[PDB]
Amino acid sequence: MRAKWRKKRMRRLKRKRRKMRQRSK
Amino acid sequence: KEWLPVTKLGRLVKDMKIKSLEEIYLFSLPIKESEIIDFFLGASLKDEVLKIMPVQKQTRAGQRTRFKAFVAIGDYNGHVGLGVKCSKEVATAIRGAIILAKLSIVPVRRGYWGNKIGKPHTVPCKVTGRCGSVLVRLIPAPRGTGIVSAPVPKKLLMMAGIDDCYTSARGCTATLGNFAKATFDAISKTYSYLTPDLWKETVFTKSPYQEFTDHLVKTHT
Amino acid sequence: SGALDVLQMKEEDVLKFLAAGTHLGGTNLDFQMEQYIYKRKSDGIYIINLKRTWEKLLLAARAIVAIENPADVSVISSRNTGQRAVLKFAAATGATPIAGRFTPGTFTNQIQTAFREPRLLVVTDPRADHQPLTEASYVNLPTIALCNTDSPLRYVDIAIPCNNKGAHSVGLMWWMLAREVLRMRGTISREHPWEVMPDLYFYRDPEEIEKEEQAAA
Amino acid sequence: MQNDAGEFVDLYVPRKCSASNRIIGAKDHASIQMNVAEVDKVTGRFNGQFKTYAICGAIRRMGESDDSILRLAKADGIVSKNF
Amino acid sequence: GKCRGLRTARKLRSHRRDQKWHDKQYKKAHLGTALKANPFGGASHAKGIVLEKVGVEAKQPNSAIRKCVRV
Amino acid sequence: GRVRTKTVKKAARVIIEKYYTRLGNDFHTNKRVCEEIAIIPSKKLRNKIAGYVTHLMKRIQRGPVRGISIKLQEEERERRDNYVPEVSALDQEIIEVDPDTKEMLKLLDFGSLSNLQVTQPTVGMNFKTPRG
Amino acid sequence: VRMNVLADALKSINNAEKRGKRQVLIRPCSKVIVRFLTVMMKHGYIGEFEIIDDHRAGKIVVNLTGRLNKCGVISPRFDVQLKDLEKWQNNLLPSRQFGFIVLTTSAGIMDHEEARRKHTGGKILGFFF
Amino acid sequence: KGCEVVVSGKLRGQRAKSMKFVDGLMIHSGDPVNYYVDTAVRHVLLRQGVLGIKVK
Amino acid sequence: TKKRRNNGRAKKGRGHVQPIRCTNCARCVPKDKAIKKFVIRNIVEAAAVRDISEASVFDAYVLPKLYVKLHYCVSCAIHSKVVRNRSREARKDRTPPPRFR
RNA sequence: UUAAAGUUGCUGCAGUUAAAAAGCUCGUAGUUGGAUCU
RNA sequence: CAGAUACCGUCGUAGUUCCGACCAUAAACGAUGCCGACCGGCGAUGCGGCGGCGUUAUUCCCAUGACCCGCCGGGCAGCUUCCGGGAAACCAAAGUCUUUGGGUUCCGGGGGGAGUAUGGUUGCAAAGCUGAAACUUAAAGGAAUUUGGCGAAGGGCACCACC
RNA sequence: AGGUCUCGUAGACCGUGCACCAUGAGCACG
Ligand SMILES: [Zn+2]
Repeated sequence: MRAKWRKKRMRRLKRKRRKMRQRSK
Repeated sequence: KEWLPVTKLGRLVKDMKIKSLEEIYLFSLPIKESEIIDFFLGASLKDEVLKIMPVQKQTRAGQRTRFKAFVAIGDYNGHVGLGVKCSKEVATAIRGAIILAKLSIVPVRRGYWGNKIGKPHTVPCKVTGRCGSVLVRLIPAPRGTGIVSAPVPKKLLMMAGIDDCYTSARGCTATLGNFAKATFDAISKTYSYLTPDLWKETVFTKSPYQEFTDHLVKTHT
Repeated sequence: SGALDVLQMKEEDVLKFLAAGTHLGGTNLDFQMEQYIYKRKSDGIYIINLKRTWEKLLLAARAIVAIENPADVSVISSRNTGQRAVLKFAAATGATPIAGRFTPGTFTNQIQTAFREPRLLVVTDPRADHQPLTEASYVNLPTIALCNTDSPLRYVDIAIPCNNKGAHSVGLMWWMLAREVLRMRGTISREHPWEVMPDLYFYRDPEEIEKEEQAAA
Repeated sequence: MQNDAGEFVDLYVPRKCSASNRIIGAKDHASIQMNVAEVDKVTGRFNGQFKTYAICGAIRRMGESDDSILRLAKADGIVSKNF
Repeated sequence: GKCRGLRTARKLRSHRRDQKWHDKQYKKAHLGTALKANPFGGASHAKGIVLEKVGVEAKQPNSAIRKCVRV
Repeated sequence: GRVRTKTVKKAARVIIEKYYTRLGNDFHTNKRVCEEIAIIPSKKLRNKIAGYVTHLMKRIQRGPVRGISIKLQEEERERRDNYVPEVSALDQEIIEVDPDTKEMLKLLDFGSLSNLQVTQPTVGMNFKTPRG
Repeated sequence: VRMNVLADALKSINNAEKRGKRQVLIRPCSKVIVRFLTVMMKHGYIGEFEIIDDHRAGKIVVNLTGRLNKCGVISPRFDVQLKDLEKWQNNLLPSRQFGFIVLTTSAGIMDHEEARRKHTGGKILGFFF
Repeated sequence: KGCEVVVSGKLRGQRAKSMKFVDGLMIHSGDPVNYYVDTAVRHVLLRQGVLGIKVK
Repeated sequence: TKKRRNNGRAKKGRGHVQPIRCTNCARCVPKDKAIKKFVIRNIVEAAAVRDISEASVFDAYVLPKLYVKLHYCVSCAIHSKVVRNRSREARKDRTPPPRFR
């Protein structure tokens, strides 16, 4: 697991968490 | 039983023409056989094995293990030396390291702390030594202090003649070979330091290969 | 060399130098040779001052005669233009010659058969014979070199500046070095020449030997 | 090295270099006991006089020592001043 | 040090403060989170009530089961 | 092939460097010489030793020596070394002298001599053949 | 740019001492360099030296002698008390039997040995041994 | 002029290993191996098995 | 670790070099990194030169040459045996190999 | 908690490859400032 | 292909092009901050200047452009070493360092968690800057030798390989 | 007036390209 796709997946997870936060509030 | 000399210096040593090894160290003549040291210096040569460690390289025959032995030789009011030998059998490595340490011994001079009374006890100045990444410092000490160090350079310093010092080490001290070699380099650099009382213009005597040319031309062939 | 006027260019040593081509050297200049030089000529050849060459030769002869045992002088030559010269020099003065393939560890390995203990070392060329110089550096051995303008200078105590691509110059300088050593030692008077042959130190190619023996009786 | 009591309690003194005034260690094998001879003033023959010079090893291995030999000989007087 | 000036000392003091704050043991010892998260609360010994007895497995080279108490 | 081993070669160099005066160029003579002076437990070893001795004797009498030293000083070339030519091959009446070294000799110890002449400067274009 | 002529000059003469040279060339000039080298001159570490004075900041040519180990300079110019002088030479000089450290006394530029017997002290310059 | 011993069998373990010391010159080929070396093979009885000893 | 004194190219004071396409591949390789092949050949070389020589209407007609320049990616250069790999001490030989044939 | 820790380096640490110099440049505070006067 | 929404081939949207409004991220790497002093050689390259045989823009005279031989200053770079340093790869800087101080900014403290959570800030957005803790671990790492293992490249041998 | 000038030799490439690679149950002894 190289760092580029790990950072891409972590960015997607952060975007999902943030957009869940803005749908919740 | 009887040692036959193979060099000119050994022949002049065995002929009882040369007086001491003092002028041999003065003229920096190399020594290649282990008979001048025990011919001149008496039975004060004390040996201590330091550490016996195994090294190995692997082949189809498993791996071949060889043993490296560290030993130190030298009288307790004078010279000191260090030798490294690697061989297959332990006692052969011990004897080879003893011989190689007996060849490589150096003279040291001892200084004073404050007052120049009695016999000298400490190092004349602050010398240093380098081996790999091991840095050893030798700070002079007042009389009746004792060497404060690790066990290995402390035992080198009691077996080297002096009795009081302050030391400081920096680097990977755990590798005993590099640390012992750095300590030996640091104590061997005692005469490589300028001191203002040695500012008298040096006088050159005859070379030790020069007084006895007529002796050696019919003695050594 | 001495400030007294007894050892100088009398009439014909400079003529022998100019006949042998000793005054001209290589096309490249070492930075240690800025004072063993007169002036570069045209087409990039450097001119060696013969007075300084004679002065260094006199100093080297003084260093040779200073010791008293002639068996402690060792001369080295591995180049093909100088095997005969060191053998004739060792026949003249009693030195020890090594001509061709100086084995390593001659002065270090004390258990091999090729183990000699000298007190003064003379070498022909420092560039082609760096192996005797680094071997002699491990012991207390002074070195004398017949060095060139392009020759590097390391582990050399007495340096005589001359060309080495010409066998005539090498043989002439070896002959006159033996001449000066025998003169200053006390065997050859300076009032008359002892010169048996100046070409006795000269290397000859086999084809030139063949045509010489064909032309001669 | 002198003490307060007035004895040479140092066991030996080593040689000093004649070209850089540096000290020579006991294990520095690249030193020379140079010997140069003089000539008689009337005949140019051997007399028996020596002039000993010493060169340390760094002067050899660093690149130049023959020039130091020239300065030592011009100071001594063997090499003439015109050169 | 590197910044070596006679009439400067607060730059060296602030740099030493930041580099000492940017540590591990000093940051553990001088923050309330490490003392708050400690079960003992900064005490050498503490008293508790035994409620369960369990058995945990050991590591990979050392194969045994250890008896431990939930308190 | 007929490539011989190191022990026959080492015996041949030892017996050549130790004996050259009583050593001949005939194979059957030096076979009996080697049997008289050395002890060989075989026979083909004697044959190989004497053959290599004859080969190196003809090689050292053919021309120069490179593998071993000389004690007889290789008389077949030492006689040519002992001929003294009547001309010295250095005292030429005309010596080609560049005017730069001529003006170097104006100031050293001498003026103009009989064997010294001045040549015009022979520089045509340049030097230093193109390598960089 | 250049901010201390004494440090650069002393580093240059240290480099040439390590390099085995006989004569040096210091590019700038000042009083304190002249007094520092004449303290060394009176202490016998260095023999002859010369000054090349043009109509600008001059140059100094020093005839060196092989009796020098290393010369050092301390920047910035620290304050030295009479009770702090031994504290400095304990961890700065290699020994107490030799080696000298100089300092700016209000009466001249001078070493620590005479400063011990003149009961005075000031800002520091450097050391030599 | 030379010596050779070898011991085979179990030696502090379940498996059997061939253990050997060498010292001096050894010759293995030709005719003079027939009248210089001497080979002696013997069996040694233990409580866990047998061991072989060969000496040259 | 550091392999070469340079970095596999000749860029020393530029930072950016105009990339070029490979010949066998289509890799966007920089100009100073790619191995450059300049081959001088003719239309026919040995199997038809005499057959043209006695089928041409012009006597002593020299055959025209073809001049092309090839840019090779490093993988394509190793795969087509254009350049090989040497030892550690023999890597620092900037001279071209002797073109005997 | 202190020394060992020259693993917080003021004395007295490191920054090519082991953790590490902002992508580069300008610029206000703070830091450091050539020689020369008895 | 066992399995391809991968390697391959044919089409193909948004882009790839320009004008204006945005964001400020790369192995933005010489993985080496800036200014200044000192410490070896050699051979060429680019700019400007200086000096000196000879040839050419045809044959005589001047300076010009081209060529050759040196020198000076700045710059991109190259080869060798007991100057010296480094753990070693290697380095004219990564040297002048326990014999530790030329001046001055930024930054690192075992490995993960983690450039993550939270807060602030900027942005239409994508995101950028600032930036933890709990918990877990005795290793994670950097150089360089010896057989090894290459769907890596060569070289040699064999009528149990071939012609 | 002759008629076949003399001497030595690498002068060698060039319809030539290859699919099909997944996994290792463990591991002594002084
Ligand atoms: Zn390609």
